[PDB]
Amino acid sequence: DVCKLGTVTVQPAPVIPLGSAANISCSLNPKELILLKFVNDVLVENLDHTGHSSTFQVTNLSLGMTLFVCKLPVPVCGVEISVGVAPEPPQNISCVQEGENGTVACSWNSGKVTYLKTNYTLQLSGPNNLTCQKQCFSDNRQNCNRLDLGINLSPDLAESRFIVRVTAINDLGNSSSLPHTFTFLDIVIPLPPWDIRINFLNASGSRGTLQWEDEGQVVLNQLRYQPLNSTSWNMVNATNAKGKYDLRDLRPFTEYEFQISSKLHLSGGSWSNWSESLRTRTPEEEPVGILDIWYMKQDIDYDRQQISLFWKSLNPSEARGKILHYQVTLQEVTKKTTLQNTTRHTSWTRVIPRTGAWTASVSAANSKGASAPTHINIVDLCGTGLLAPHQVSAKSENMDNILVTWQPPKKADSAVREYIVEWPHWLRIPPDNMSALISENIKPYICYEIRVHALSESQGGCSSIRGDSKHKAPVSGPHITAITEKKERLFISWTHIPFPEQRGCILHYRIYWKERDSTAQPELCEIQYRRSQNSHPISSLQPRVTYVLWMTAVTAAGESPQGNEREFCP
Amino acid sequence: LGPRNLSCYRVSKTDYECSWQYDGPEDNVSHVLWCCFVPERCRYFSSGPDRTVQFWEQDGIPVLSKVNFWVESRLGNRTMKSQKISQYLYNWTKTTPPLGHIKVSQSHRQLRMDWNVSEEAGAEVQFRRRMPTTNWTLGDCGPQVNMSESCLCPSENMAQEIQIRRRRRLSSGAPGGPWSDWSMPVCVPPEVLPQAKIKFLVEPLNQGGRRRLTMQGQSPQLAVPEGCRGRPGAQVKKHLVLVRMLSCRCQAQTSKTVPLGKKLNLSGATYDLNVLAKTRFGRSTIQKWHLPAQELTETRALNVSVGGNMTSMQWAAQAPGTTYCLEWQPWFQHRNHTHCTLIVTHSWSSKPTLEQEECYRITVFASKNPKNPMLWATVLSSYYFGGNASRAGTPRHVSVRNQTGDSVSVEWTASQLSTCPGVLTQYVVRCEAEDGAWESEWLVPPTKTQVTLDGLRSRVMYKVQVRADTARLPGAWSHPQRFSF
Amino acid sequence: RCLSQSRNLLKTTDDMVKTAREKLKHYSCTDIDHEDITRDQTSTLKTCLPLELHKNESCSCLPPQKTSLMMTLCLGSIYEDLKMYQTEFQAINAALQNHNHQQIILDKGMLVAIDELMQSLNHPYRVKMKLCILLHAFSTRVVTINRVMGYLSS
Amino acid sequence: MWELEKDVYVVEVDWTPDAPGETVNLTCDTPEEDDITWTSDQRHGVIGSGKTLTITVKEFLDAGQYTCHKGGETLSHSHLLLHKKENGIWSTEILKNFKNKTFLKCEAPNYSGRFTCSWLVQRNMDLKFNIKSSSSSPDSRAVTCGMASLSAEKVTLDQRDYEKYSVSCQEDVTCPTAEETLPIELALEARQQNKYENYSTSFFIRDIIKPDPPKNLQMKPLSQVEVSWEYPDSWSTPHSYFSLKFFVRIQGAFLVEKTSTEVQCKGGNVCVQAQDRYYNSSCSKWACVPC
Ligand SMILES: *[C@@H]1O[C@H](CO)[C@@H](O[C@@H]2O[C@H](CO)[C@@H](O[C@@H]3O[C@H](CO)[C@@H](O)[C@H](O)[C@@H]3O)[C@H](O)[C@H]2NC(C)=O)[C@H](O)[C@H]1NC(C)=O
Ligand SMILES: *[C@@H]1O[C@H](CO)[C@@H](O[C@@H]2O[C@H](CO)[C@@H](O)[C@H](O)[C@H]2NC(C)=O)[C@H](O)[C@H]1NC(C)=O
Ligand SMILES: *[C@@H]1O[C@H](CO)[C@@H](O)[C@H](O)[C@H]1NC(C)=O
Ligand SMILES: *[C@@H]1O[C@H](CO)[C@@H](O)[C@H](O)[C@H]1NC(C)=O
Ligand SMILES: *[C@@H]1O[C@H](CO)[C@@H](O)[C@H](O)[C@H]1NC(C)=O
Repeated sequence: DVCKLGTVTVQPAPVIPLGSAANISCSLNPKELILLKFVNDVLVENLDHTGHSSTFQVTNLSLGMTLFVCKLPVPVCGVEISVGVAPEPPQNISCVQEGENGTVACSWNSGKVTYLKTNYTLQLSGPNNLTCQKQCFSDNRQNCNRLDLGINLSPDLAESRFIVRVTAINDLGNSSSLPHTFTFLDIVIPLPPWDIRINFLNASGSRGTLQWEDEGQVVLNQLRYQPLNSTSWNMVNATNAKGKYDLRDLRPFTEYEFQISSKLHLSGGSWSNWSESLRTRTPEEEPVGILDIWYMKQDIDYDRQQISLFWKSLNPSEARGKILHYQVTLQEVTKKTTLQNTTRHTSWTRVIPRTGAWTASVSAANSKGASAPTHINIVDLCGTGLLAPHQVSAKSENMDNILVTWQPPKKADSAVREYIVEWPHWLRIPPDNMSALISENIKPYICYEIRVHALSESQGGCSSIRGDSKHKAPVSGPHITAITEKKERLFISWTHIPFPEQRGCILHYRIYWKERDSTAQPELCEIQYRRSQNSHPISSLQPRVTYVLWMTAVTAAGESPQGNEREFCP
Repeated sequence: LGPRNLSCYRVSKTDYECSWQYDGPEDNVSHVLWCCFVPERCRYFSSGPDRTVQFWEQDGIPVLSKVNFWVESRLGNRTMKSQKISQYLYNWTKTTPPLGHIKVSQSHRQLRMDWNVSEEAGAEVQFRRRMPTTNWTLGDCGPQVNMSESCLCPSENMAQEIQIRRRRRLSSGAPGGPWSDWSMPVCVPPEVLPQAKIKFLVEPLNQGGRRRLTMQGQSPQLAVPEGCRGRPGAQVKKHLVLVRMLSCRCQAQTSKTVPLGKKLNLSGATYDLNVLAKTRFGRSTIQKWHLPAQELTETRALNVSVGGNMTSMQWAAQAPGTTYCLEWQPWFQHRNHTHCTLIVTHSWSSKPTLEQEECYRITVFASKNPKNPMLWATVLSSYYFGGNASRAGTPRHVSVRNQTGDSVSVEWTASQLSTCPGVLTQYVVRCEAEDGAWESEWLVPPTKTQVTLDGLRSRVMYKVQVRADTARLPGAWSHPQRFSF
Repeated sequence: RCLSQSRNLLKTTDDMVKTAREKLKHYSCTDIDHEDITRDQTSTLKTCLPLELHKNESCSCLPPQKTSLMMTLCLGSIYEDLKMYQTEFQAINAALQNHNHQQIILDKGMLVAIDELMQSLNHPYRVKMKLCILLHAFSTRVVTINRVMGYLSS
Repeated sequence: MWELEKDVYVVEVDWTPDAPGETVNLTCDTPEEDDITWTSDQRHGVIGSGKTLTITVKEFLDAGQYTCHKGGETLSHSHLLLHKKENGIWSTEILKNFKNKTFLKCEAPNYSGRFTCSWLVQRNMDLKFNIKSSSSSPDSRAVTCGMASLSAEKVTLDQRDYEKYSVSCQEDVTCPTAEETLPIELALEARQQNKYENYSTSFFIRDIIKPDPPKNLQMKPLSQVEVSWEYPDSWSTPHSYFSLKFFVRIQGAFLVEKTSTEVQCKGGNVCVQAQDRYYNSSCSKWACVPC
């Protein structure tokens, strides 16, 4: 052979259990002796008449494969030694079938590794003389944690209860398991249905039909269907749908995820895995909402007065879907005349003779047609003051909220049946409601105007007032531009102070004047702010004495600092 | 006086040596020594002014016996002798210093010096290290284990020098022969090099979009002693630079190593400049420089065609037959997606990276050999706005403030296309009275966000609409604002 | 030709030898212990020589230009020598898989290579020690085959 | 304790301070039996009386020339050498290893049965060399080559340069072989001032080949550029049964076997090596032309 330098022998066997003892003898052919010990070909252990026959005892062999070599430095000989354990009795057997067309698959726990070549046998027995057997080789690289037997018995015969066995053989000690009993019904898992497709019916996004192809003997199916609005997925069951279902009452214009699973029998078979997700778009549905249309009445002339038409659609019940076309149409009430136009934007203008009343209608034309023609009667912007309510009030307890409370009109509150409010942008309020809550499209630190029209067929009342949600002290005040003296009266004229420094609505002005030589409190005059005024009068002062003039702009929540100074000697 | 400190010892196998020191004049003095063998027989030697007496096993010296030695110095009419000694020749042997270039490795305040020794027996190892300013300092290496021998030293921040030496000890843990002499001195360079500012040249690029770099030649000076020569411990072995062109990464990574101080040809792109110095350990420190990318003012024509599954962009190159690389990089985004191709038109599949509304940098580089940075030319890196520009061309928040009784001020915020340079041409603002008998349009430069509307009839209700216009298509009309006075 | 097969087989033998050198650090794979098994027939060392190197007469793939009456002895000797080689690599290949030891895999490179050469030309622990000594001799052998075949073909 | 050459005796002595030497008996090769005068060269005067004298050798003073003499006539003389031993390790101090820890470095230029061997001595005062094939088995390959202690170019090491002594040896075989089975084994006998040394080595001649660099280097720019070389005449014949493989290096690069490769210069010299195409033998020294 190859060991021409002698021989080596081990006792008792080349294969050894863990923790045992071995007697090793190294001999040489007639006419020092060291022993080298390895683990996984890794050197961690190291060590003439006596050399003719050397006997030694080696113990405490670590778990694995060891190389023990006798070397005189010329090698003498060697043996390769393997240690291990008998396989453990396998536990937690679990066998799985996949649908109508699928062989028997199964899995088992092999426990800890013996670091040695082992093999495993799988045995299947059952009534009407059914049996099968297969083998699997397990080593340091391949693990037999699961095996397929390759035999597909008929799933129709679900009246036989079968037995599964798994057995382990190694060089040291054979291992087995319990003959596990199993019910044919439990093993089968049907495959999820395919050809899951969408058909649109009734010309509405709320109605549809789902079609699919699956084993015809399946008696139960389940469907998951959900949009992106909520994480919860919509559950529905079906008993013998036979591949077709009809879905009613769907929320339109929404992307949906659709999934389906199967169940062959109520007390047989098993569930099914989730199918491919259908990413579907829901078609549009023609809206039935009613949109209010707002107008302004600006008078160019008595025969060519200009009428504006404004509207805003902000909800997906009147602006649902791809809206592009706006067919606007105006009627004249007193005389039979109508006008039609097409608009894509929200504001539209037209010249009309002032005589007569009007009714303005607009449509919401989406993909499948237009919505109901929404129409509003048109009366004069302001009527009599008899229907004018008491001065309207406004309160802002929040930085992004305003409540408006109106007193009822001095005559009564029954003739009018609806109030419209604008600030322009518009809201509606019934007369029964005492106040109106508005918190949208408003920005504090800007002076606003609020207006309410009491909509009546004959003559609608009007009222308005200026106010703001939140205001602070103004940044600065205006300048004393011009001073004049006439008719023993002093007129002070200024310019319109720019918007950003007031930070809200200015309430009033306080003008302080004094003589130049007085260190006492300057005399004060109060001016209530109005937009139309630009000059203010004051009475005659002391003649031949110079006077110092200045002013501040005072709001409810603050006061502007002192502005410019004026010296006048009359 | 006279001879003193007699010491005979063994220089090498088949070799022996002896030495001593003299006290007195060097004029007309002779030095003679003896040896005697107790079998009596005696031998003698003399070398005059020279002190190194060499003798070995074939001159008749007794070597396996307690051989005795005495010395006599003769000058004028006087002779004087030193102390008699007697000992064994083999023992007390001088060993060999580490012969050849000792290998050294560096670590954080560690210097490992390993070498090979001819005699396999372990020996006491000692060293002395010197500063460029101070004298030597001694240190014992301690015991080691042995085929090789190693030593440890703390790493001083500047360059140092050090000499190594040994002595063969007895097996009884006692010194045998005296100290072997120090070997050739070895220099350790600084582990960190204090780098100064090297100077570079800046210039505008030409019409072709090309730049020339000539790195200035300068090297730092290291303070090293008189004996620190012939080794990179004195000064750095070589300086070097590395250029990285991080603009056309379609091909393999192309970073170029160049000797410091020579002509290089760079383009108008972003670059990484890395000035490095290779010591005996390798890369010590680095000087880092960044070159921001630029674009020539000369804008040349580009054609696009996007939509469907095929997106293709066309131009007229200077010369075909050479491979080009094209980059489509979103300027505003964090450049999470880098898109380029290596291929006058180029066509590719449509993907959701270039169809959105934002700036796309289209970079055209001409190349023939992806190994050198000279032949990459900045043809054009232009700005594109994908998708529908009318919606991005719609102004937002048009606010109009009354200035006088005839002049009013229209102001609006900048759109997205204002943040893409070189695309917007003008703004169209429309003034129409509500009667429809008076309509006018004004053109505003894109750099102005404000205009003053004039020539207005009082007591007439007014509607204003603004647009933003690109060089290709008009913008969309904004929300009309209804103002009057 | 047989020539491409010869380079292929030489390259795969070099690869197998380098892998054996890497893996078998402590095994008898270095010292050399060079003991051939061809002592019985030695005409490979005797007949596989050039005709200009022939000085004393005492001691397909063949091109028609280089036709000789004594090169056929060399090719027959190589043929039989490689059949014995093939038979024993079948034994070591079968023996290296029966045990659990799988650290070393011997791919079929030399096996399929010598099989193609044959069809082209005509018509425990001891085991890895034997494999290494056979490969050690087989390297010098296969160099001899490639030398003589490159000579005869060109 | 044996006759190195006729009339020449060699012994081994335990070179250690605290153990005695070996006892050797010497006799005068003369039929006349009477008291005789034996004298050496290191020690003056006759140290022993009688034809048979015992000598305890412990040190090189006891080695050398021993002359048998009577009256005024030299009857005979004897040569005594020493073979030093260091604690179970044989002393090797006449020669010095190469860079590969090898005492004897031999190389063959081709498969002609001829080669050279080189070794490194430290001094040159009265040395003697002998090279022989230490053959035990009759079928072992044998050489019949002469001996030269010839000096050569003084080569250096990691210290001062030293003397290279070399021989040109040649093997002879009755009939050639396709390859060699038995290795080639050489024994060297060395002697300085009566210091005897035996050295031994074994090696195959197929693992020590260093071929020669090419002779004719032509340059044809082809645009392309091709360098042309040729295998040296100093090689086995033909060039087909034994072939060569070449490196290419410009001023870590590739290997080529065909004569003309189309590389392009980068302002640097281009050179080629010479290696056998089968074994990992020794590379030669490049002989080349820039570009
Ligand atoms: C950018 O997006 C729009 C959105 O559809 C693309 O089509 C454009 O659609 C608007 C719809 O209002 C068209 O406006 C129309 O203008 C005519 C002019 O007479 C008017 O009569 C209609 O009532 C309507 O207002 C607009 O013309 C149309 N644009 C084009 C080029 O046909 C548009 O194509 C998109 N642009 C790009 C570059 O993709
Ligand atoms: C080679 O060297 C060895 C040892 O240096 C020599 O061995 C001695 O051989 C002689 C006979 O030739 C014996 O009588 C001695 O006993 C041997 N020495 C020892 C220590 O046993 C050998 O002679 C040398 N020459 C050859 C050719 O082998
Ligand atoms: C299993 O092991 C038992 C002893 O442990 C033995 O008697 C029996 O024959 C074994 N059976 C097989 C099939 O190996
Ligand atoms: C060397 O060895 C001798 C052995 O006899 C011993 O006496 C001596 O002390 C050793 N050392 C010296 C100092 O020579
Ligand atoms: C010592 O010799 C070994 C031999 O391989 C070499 O690798 C090493 O570089 C040498 N020098 C040392 C360890 O300093």
